[PDB]
Parts: sequence; structure tokens; C-alpha cells
Amino acid sequence: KDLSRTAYDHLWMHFTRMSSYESAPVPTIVRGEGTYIFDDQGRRYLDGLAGLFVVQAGHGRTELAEAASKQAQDLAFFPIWSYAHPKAVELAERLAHEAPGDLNKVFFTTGGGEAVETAWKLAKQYFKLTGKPTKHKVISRAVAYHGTPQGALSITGLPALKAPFEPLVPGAHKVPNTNIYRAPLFGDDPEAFGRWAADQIEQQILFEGPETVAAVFLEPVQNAGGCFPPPPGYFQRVREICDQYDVLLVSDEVICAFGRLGTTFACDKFGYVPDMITCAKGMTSGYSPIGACIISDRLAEPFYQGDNTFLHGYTFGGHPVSSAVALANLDIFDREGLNQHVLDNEGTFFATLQKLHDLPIVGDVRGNGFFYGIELVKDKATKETFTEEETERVLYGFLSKALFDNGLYCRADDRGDPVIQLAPPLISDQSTFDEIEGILRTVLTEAWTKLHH
Amino acid sequence: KDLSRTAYDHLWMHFTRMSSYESAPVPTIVRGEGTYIFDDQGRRYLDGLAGLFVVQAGHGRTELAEAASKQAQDLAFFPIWSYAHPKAVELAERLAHEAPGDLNKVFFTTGGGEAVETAWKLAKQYFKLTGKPTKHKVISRAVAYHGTPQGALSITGLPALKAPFEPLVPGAHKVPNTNIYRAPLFGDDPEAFGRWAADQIEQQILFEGPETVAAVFLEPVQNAGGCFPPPPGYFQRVREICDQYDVLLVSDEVICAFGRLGTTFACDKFGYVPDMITCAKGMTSGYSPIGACIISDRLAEPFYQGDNTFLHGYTFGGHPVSSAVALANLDIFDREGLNQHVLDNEGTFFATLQKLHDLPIVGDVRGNGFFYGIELVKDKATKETFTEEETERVLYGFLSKALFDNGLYCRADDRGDPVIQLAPPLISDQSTFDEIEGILRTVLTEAWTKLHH
Repeated sequence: KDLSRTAYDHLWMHFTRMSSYESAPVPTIVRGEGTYIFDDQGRRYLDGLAGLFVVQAGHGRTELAEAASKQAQDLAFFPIWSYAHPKAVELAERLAHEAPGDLNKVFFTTGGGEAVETAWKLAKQYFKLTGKPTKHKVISRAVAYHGTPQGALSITGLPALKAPFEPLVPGAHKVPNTNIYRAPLFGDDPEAFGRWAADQIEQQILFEGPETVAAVFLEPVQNAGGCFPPPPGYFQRVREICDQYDVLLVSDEVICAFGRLGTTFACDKFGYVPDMITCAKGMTSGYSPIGACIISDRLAEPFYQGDNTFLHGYTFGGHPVSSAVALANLDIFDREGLNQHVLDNEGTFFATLQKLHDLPIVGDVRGNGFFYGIELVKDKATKETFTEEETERVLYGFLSKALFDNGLYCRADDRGDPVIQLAPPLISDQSTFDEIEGILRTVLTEAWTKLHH
Repeated sequence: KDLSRTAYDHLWMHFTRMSSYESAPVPTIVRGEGTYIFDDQGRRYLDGLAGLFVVQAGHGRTELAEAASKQAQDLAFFPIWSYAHPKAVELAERLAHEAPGDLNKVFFTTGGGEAVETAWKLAKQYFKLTGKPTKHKVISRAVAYHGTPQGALSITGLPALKAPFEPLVPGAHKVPNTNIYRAPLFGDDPEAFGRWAADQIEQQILFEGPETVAAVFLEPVQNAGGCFPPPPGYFQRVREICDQYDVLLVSDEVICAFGRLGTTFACDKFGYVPDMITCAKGMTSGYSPIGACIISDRLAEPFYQGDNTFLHGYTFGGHPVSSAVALANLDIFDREGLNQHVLDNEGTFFATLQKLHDLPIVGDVRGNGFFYGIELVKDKATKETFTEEETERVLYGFLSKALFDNGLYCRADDRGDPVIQLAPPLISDQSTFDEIEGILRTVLTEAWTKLHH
């Protein structure tokens, strides 16, 4: 009314229908502690998304706050633009050490979209430097989100995010996602489904001509569309196809890295080695912006000869304070054994959510690690979806309001989506899982009453 | 212990020829205080670029370090994705209050390129929402830098940054810059030159068809190419042209805002009101990454009606810690009067650098505020440029090494450029200006001896 008004008048929120706050206060979060956040009235919510798949270590970490002030006092900013500073160097070494294979070169960004832009640009120049100048196209999955700058947005697979802005950067082609719950083919045969879904990458390579294709971008577990884990055999086949056709595999780990799946790099959870990794989000548990494109030495080789230069960069990539905070965050990971904690508890988290399958609105519960989706349906036997009117009234309206009002934050850009996603802080335990399931049961029971069956 | 091997092995530096560090140490900056930085050997350097046109208030600001820890302990991260947090709201209000006209809506980013992407995307959607769907093209100046994600990169006017990555986002067209020192026409008539240079924007709009053109992107003072201030009457005429043809004017103030020219928004230094401002860099004096696209209420209006949404965003845009730090930085500005300090000292800074005109290698001294370029030439009478060999040996090699070794940091991405640019912290004073001139005189005297006349 003062500050909800100030927000509506000046703060253009991201992925927000701003008219929603014409005659309703903007929900304003002011404090977090552990797994909880608090609004400007002191109401408490379980942070069911860890902010935005970010706050791995939990909120209120004095050690990360003090890491920031200690570094800012000493050197808050100097560019890594033909210069180094110690924390960037130390963090690049650490990330390289954790990364698989020969992924030893770290190109810092501030965000994930910036990292995706980096990976595509690097692929293009790599092929120019190695005598394959027509290699430029990229492949990614339907419904996947890979960011919003216009190159990343080409790789993105959500038409609603793209249609207002087209034309974008040429060369981005789509293949099916691995949502077996709605598979057009082989939904009853996970291994065949995985082989089919991977083989569609080969088909698109052949369609466009392999000498024109540079890269394939895949999340370990796809977020947008509603949390799709990989089918059996999928990544091994993708790697084989990329090898065969001289195409680079980019693991887009902006969500999945830094323990979300119980490993530092999520490609290790599924046993594949990509050519590049994009990451951001949980590198600092969100405490200071930073991301990276981590790159195979094989790719870097030509750029490190003679007068060659990757004429690319970001003012704030590799920022001293962010780098210090990332290192302190990884120290928390190591000291508290957060990656192992996630591996040791993924089974019970999944089982706790799966209890919701006895509700008539719940069609599917799926995920991996500390990352799950609960897909809502109008009828479980037919997997019937919602009408446009039901989506507005029951999902955007009733469901999203009810989850928040009953103490569970888990809706941001996806308020109108029929899948509820969860990605709480990695310090979450059985008590957290129980609190989540209990609120979901209450709210999903009520949601069913809002549907005309 | 020397970090040079760790850096070469893992830190892919931005805009860097990495082979330069195969058999030479990486210059490693570890600490800053005020206008100075220190390397890991304890040598001290004047920060002649304020890092990267960033560190407006100077290094070692306890106030900013403590602002970061205070906020991070309370709420380090929550997304502004259909939610607000108090520091983002407060900063949006403050930026809106400082911005001219009806520029009251603040769309936060982390970086400048992200902000430029924002502005172009917003322009495209705006025109779709207001029944002008063919408006999509952008105009910008030759040799201008507007960022590196592939939409921003289209607006960028440096072919070396673009050729390896083409094709980019269609619709970006170029017009002449305002480098009066090498004007083909009106070199000794600034007013005529200004009219001419603005008129070229109208010509390009006509060439492409006004109903296909969305926006014009211009820095107040152009960085790349070597510091080109606007000629008299230029921006007034640009604003007239944009109004006539229903094209949006975007002031790209990533370098120029936050006191670099003596005002909070640099468009105010030159007396024009753009439709959008892009900014980043000095918002926090670089202490924590954040930027913004600041937007006219007239542009926002259609997006705030009904179901309409700008489906765009960045995880870390408007970060709580960055927002807190930005507010504390603006507090320093207000209490110390840094904007006025720059207005009061720009004349003597410029006059001090102009003393270098008596050197035979110095072709031009130009700039505005605390932003200058010193253009080097092989012959002052003819304005003769350097050969490729001279550029490598004398500029990339001798000059850039000598500047650093004599105590002046002022070379990053531009080590091989014939223009030396300067943009020190805004706390710089006459002593700083004299220190700069003295080092430049030493090094430029020596550089002349390296050239075969």
C-alpha cells in the first residue's frame, strides 16, 4: 500500500503478469533462515524452490555474508580482462578439478543465459579455427529453457518466450523432450523411449546436414515442461551420436549442478562426459551473482595458439566478491557433506512425494535428487489436461494462491503450469519433505473440488 | 606464490590473447585502496580505468563491504519473479526518481549486455502490442560496443567481435560514428558535423523503411573507437528524428551513467530524454553485479494491461545484496557530491591531458567528464595510422607493457588500440590527473623512439 505500491509503480518483475498487482499487493520477501523465508508481515513460508533453484545451502549463512564483506574490503572489483585476481583463479582451479574429463578451462559469466551464449559462440569459433566453418547450428529439446538473451533464447524451446521477439539467431532446431509420461511412442518401454529420444538428435543432424551442426544443448533433468529425468540409456546414446557427427555436447547444468542431484556436476550423476558445462545459480547458493561455461581442453587448444582470441566477455564475470563467496559456499558443501546428504535422502524425498499419488488430481510424480515435479490432471486414466479456463481459474488462480497461503513457496514464472515443481535447499531433511507433502495434500484435495468432473 | 600457471591452466580470461601468458606471468591484482590497485608482488598502480569503467567511488570502501554482509545475512537471494524484496523496490524507486521524463519502470539485470538485450526485446514486443508488428530493426554506430550476447552483439559495431559468430539476430544496421577527428566532412565545423551525423540515422531509417525500425541505440560518449563525445546539437536532432519516425531512442549508459560525466544519468549531461536507458557497471561502483533497463511509462503501458506479460528475466537480476550495495553506493555519491566533483574537475582533467599535445606521437586528446581518449599517430600533420607490424610491436607490446610498468593501469581489451582511454575513479583529483599525464609523457616519449620515421 506504501511499498506494494512502490513495487507496482517501479519494479518491473521478471516473467510476471504485472496487471495481477493492479488490485493486489505484491508478495514481498524480506528475510530467510535455513529452509524458510518470511514476508514483510512476518508470515513464514517453506522455500520449496530454494528461491529459483538457487539457495542450495539455505538462507541466513553468516559465513557467506562475511566472505563477501572480507573480499569487498580488499578488492571488490577488478576485471578478468587480460588480468587475474586470486579468487577467480582459485575458483577456476576448483571448478576444473571437480569437472569430468579434460574440462579444465573456466570462462566466467554472471548468469546462466550468459553461459549458454558463451557455449554457442565458442562452438562457432572453434569450428572456424579448425577448418569446419559451416558448423553453426544447435539442437535442443522442445519445452526446454536455456535463457533469455536472444542467442540463448534461440536454444530455448518455449514458443511463448520466443514469438514476440522472432526472428532470433538462425540455426536452432528442436527435438522431442524425454517426458515419458506423455510419450507419443514407447511410453511403456523406457529403454526404447530413451533410444528413440536420443535418436531424434541424429535425425535432426542428418536433416540439417552434419557439417552444418555445431552443438547439442541438454539439461541433465529438464526443468521447463515439468521436471523430466533422462530415460535409461539416453545420455550414453546422445554422447555416441555427438561423437559420430563431430557435434559438441553442452550439459546445461544451470539448475542441476552444485548438489541439486547429489553431485557437483550433474553429468556425473548420469555418467556422461560433455564437451562443455554451463552453470550458475547454486554456485554461490545465490549469495552473489556468478556463473561459468566450463570447457574441454580439446576445444580451448586452437584459441590458445598465436594471435587467436575469443573476443567475448562480461564486465562482471568472475567477480572477486562472487568468486570468494562461491569458494566459501563450496566449503560449506564439503564441511556439511551436502552432496552426499542429497544422495542419502533422494529416495525418501521421492517416496514422501509419491504418497500424493492416491489423490485423484495427481497424475505423475517424477524427478531425481532434490528435484521433483508433480503433474496434475483432470483424469488419471486418460491423463486428461486442463482447459484454458481451468488453467486460469484453478492453476494460475486457486492453486498458486493456496500453496503460498498454506505456507509453501513453489510458484514463480510457472503459476499457470499443471506441474508443481520442488527444489528446496539441500539442507532439507525428512521434516522438510513431510511439511511439503502435508501442504500439498491439503491444497491438492481442495483443488480437485474446484474442477467440474 | 605465483598464480600465473594456475591462471593460464584454468582461467579463460575475457578479451585476452591467451598465448600471451604461455611464457609470461599473468598480471594478478589482489587489493585496491582509493584510486590505486596492488599486484601480488606489492607493486602499486593507478587504476586509470576504474577497473573497467566501474569503480566510481574507489576501492576499499568499508561502507559497501558492510552493506553487502548486512544484507546477505538477512536475505541474500530471492527472485524478483512475481515477487519483490525491499532493496530491489527501494532501488527501483530511487533510479526512477533520478531518471528523466517518465522513465519510471526499472527492469533489473546483472550486466549491461543483458540490459541491451532487454531493451531490444522490449521494443519488439511493444510494437507487437501496439499494432506495429513489423517494427523490429535497430540502428547503432560503427565501431560501438553494446555487449556480447548475440542480440546485443548484433547492435555492437565491431566486426572483429562478430565475424566468427555470424549470423546473428537480423535487423541491426550501422551508421557513422561521431569521430570528428577523422570526419570525412565538416571536421572543422562541429555544428555541421553534428547535424550531418544525426541525419545519417534518418537516412538509414528511410533506407530500411521506418515501419520496420524499432530503435536507435547510442552511448552518450562512445567508448569503442576511442572516446567520441557527441557533437553540438547531435542528440537534439536524433531525438527529433526518432520522434518523427516512431522509433525508440535507447541511451546505452553502461559506461556513462553513475557520475562518469558528472550526472546520475548521462543523457542529462547532454539534455536529451531517451525512451530507455541501459546501465550497469558503476551502479554499485562494481562492488556487486547489477544493471538495469529503465523504461518510459508510455512503453510499459500495454504490458501492464490484462494477461499481457514480458516473458523475460534473469535469475540474478535485482539481487538483494547488489541492490543494498547500489543504495549504499548512491548514498556515497550523495554525501560526497561525486557528480558535482566531476563537473567541477572535468575542465582541469581535460586541460591537464591536453598538455600531451606537444608530443609528436599525440594526434588528439578528447573526451568529457572523467572519460578521455589520447589518440596516437605516426604523423600529426597527416593523422597517419600505424601499420599492422607497428600495432603489434609498439602498441600491443611496448606501449601496454610500459604503461603498466610505469604505474598506470589503462589497458585491458584494448592493448593493441592506438587510442589510450582513461576513466579513473570519480574521487580522482588534480594529483591524479598530474600523475596520469606524467606517466603518459614518459611512455609516449619512449614509444616515439620505437617508430621508424
